[PDB]
Amino acid sequence: MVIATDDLETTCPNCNGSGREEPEPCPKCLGKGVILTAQGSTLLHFIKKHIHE
Amino acid sequence: MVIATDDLETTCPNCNGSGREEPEPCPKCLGKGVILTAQGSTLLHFIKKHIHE
Amino acid sequence: MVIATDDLETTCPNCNGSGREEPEPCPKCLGKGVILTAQGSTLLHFIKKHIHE
Amino acid sequence: MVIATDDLETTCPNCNGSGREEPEPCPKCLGKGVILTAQGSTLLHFIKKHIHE
Amino acid sequence: MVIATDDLETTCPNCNGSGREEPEPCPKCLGKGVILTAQGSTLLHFIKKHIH
Amino acid sequence: MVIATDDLETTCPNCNGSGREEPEPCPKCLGKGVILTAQGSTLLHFIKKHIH
Amino acid sequence: MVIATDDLETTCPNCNGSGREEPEPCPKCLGKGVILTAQGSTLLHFIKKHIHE
Amino acid sequence: MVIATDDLETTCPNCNGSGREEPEPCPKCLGKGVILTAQGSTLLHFIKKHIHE
Amino acid sequence: MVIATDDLETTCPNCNGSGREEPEPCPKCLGKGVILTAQGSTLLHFIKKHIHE
Amino acid sequence: MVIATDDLETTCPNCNGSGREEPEPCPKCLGKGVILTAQGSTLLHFIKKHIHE
Amino acid sequence: MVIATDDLETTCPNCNGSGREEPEPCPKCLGKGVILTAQGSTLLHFIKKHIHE
Amino acid sequence: MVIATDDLETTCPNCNGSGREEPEPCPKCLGKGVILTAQGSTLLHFIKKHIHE
Ligand SMILES: [Mg+2]
Ligand SMILES: [Mg+2]
Ligand SMILES: [Mg+2]
Ligand SMILES: [Mg+2]
Ligand SMILES: [Zn+2]
Ligand SMILES: [Zn+2]
Ligand SMILES: [Zn+2]
Ligand SMILES: [Zn+2]
Ligand SMILES: [Zn+2]
Ligand SMILES: [Zn+2]
Ligand SMILES: [Zn+2]
Ligand SMILES: [Zn+2]
Ligand SMILES: [Zn+2]
Ligand SMILES: [Zn+2]
Ligand SMILES: [Zn+2]
Ligand SMILES: [Zn+2]
Repeated sequence: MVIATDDLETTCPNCNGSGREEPEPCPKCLGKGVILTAQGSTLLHFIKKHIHE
Repeated sequence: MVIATDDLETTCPNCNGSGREEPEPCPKCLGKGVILTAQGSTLLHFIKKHIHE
Repeated sequence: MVIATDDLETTCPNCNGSGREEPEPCPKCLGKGVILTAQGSTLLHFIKKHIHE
Repeated sequence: MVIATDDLETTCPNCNGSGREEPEPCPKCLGKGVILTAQGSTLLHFIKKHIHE
Repeated sequence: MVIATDDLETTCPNCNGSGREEPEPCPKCLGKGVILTAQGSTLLHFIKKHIH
Repeated sequence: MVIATDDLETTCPNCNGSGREEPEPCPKCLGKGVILTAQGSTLLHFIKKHIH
Repeated sequence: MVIATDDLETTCPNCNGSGREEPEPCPKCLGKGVILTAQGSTLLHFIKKHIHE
Repeated sequence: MVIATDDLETTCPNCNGSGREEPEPCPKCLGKGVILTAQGSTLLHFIKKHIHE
Repeated sequence: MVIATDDLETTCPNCNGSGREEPEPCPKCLGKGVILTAQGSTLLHFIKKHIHE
Repeated sequence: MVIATDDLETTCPNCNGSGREEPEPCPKCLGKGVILTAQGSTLLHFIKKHIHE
Repeated sequence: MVIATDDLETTCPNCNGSGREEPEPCPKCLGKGVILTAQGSTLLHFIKKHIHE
Repeated sequence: MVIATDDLETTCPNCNGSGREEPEPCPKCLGKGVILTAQGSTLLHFIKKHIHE
């Protein structure tokens, strides 16, 4: 596909994808275990802005 | 355009697009008359995950 | 219980519950690992229609 | 099924399902063409109460 | 004011404002005790339509 | 009614109300077939801002 | 009706309906005043899961 | 226009519209720089009450 | 408790907590009967900013 | 980048990006200062439809 | 930190943290596997109350 | 106050607060110009989990 999951987000380098920084959620990915790429950021920012929610 | 509607969703095979399994909504598409493609699924999963809402 | 979880949803036969079709989310269940039954669809459609979000 | 759509909602008596009272939407069903039954009201009230959203 | 509360909603005729039909919520107002006026309905429909 | 639906929104001139630009939704009204008036925009902006 | 309010929830034993624990809200029902039954939990879990919102 | 923006909200007295109270947001307007009029408060209450969300 | 309810909100000075200014909602607390403290404003602004809704 | 921001939206021709038609929000972009392209419209319509918001 | 996850929630005493009471979700934690502390209940109630959503 | 804005979020080191990486939004702060501290991440994760909407 033109836009795959790996084109949108990548494994968070702080927690290595666990989403944790025990005993708290990893602050770099907020527990998701992934961070956004530029393309993922661009799409997410557009959506949030026009739907707000 | 790079991503058209037909790249995101296609006619549901169970209701042939009516979104209905009278007198109830079609269980496969939840009343939408369409089902997602792999590309549509990938994009929707990404958005819901990061916006949560 | 008049309506149990298995009256509302059932394991997705394609990913067998993992919600995955590596490296993407499973297109059938949108990564949830389950598909709706007719009863689950009737209730969810009603709720969404009258609440919306 | 245990709970069918007709157990949850019925045709709005003020517009007969058109959802309209020209040139405005029908005030009794808010344009949906349907009103709730006692069962529908009971379930929806419970869901909105515990999710609000 | 131009549009006051009573211009938007009015006491539910079924429960008289209790929002109840013991031991269940009133089916006509969904437990709110009030129903929409034509003006209230017009405004609410517009908002939901464009905000969802 | 102080504010009617026609005071809030009007027919989208691009799709002439269809909401479509087959095989895609009309980019101007997002498939609604209507666009906002000044009054509708004033109210919607207010609500969105304070509720989100 | 097949599913009545009392089938979904019952009065809270920590606050007995009040929902308060002056000066704070009751933690057991989060100021709701009631606690879900198994059937209420099952339905609410299902709805939240599929609507997220 | 029967209802203009100034009929719904007015510049906040405390922050004079900046929406700030360094280094924090202004507590009277919640950082918005405006406060509601009676009419705005009336409409917003009605909307939140019927849409909640 | 490091942060109690009275640390986040206080009774409204205009309606004395009733949340009413018959026949309308109190324009200062939007019918809540309370107003935010600085701490409450800072927390609410942060949450709404990163979730939005 | 397969889809850039300029591929999704463009400066509003009425307010030239200010989002204002003083003293009111611009009616063409609802104060956002931008309007959707066909591609942005296609994507937003899809998202709202399958999430609703 | 001032307010740690442990200060906000604790392991559900009923399901011992799995969030399950097979084949259903645990009715005490609603499938979350944790319950709220007094501090957690206070913050959550404040946020729900003022975001209404 | 016990928890100040800077206890919750800090300037994004990628865009230094602009929230931009022209001609796109900054991928590290998603255009907000700030990133979360450990405490902010802990609070947000909590609210989202127990409200997620
Ligand atoms: Mg919902
Ligand atoms: Mg809303
Ligand atoms: Mg929220
Ligand atoms: Mg959304
Ligand atoms: Zn991480
Ligand atoms: Zn179908
Ligand atoms: Zn699957
Ligand atoms: Zn009707
Ligand atoms: Zn009633
Ligand atoms: Zn159009
Ligand atoms: Zn209680
Ligand atoms: Zn202010
Ligand atoms: Zn007040
Ligand atoms: Zn404009
Ligand atoms: Zn449990
Ligand atoms: Zn940045």
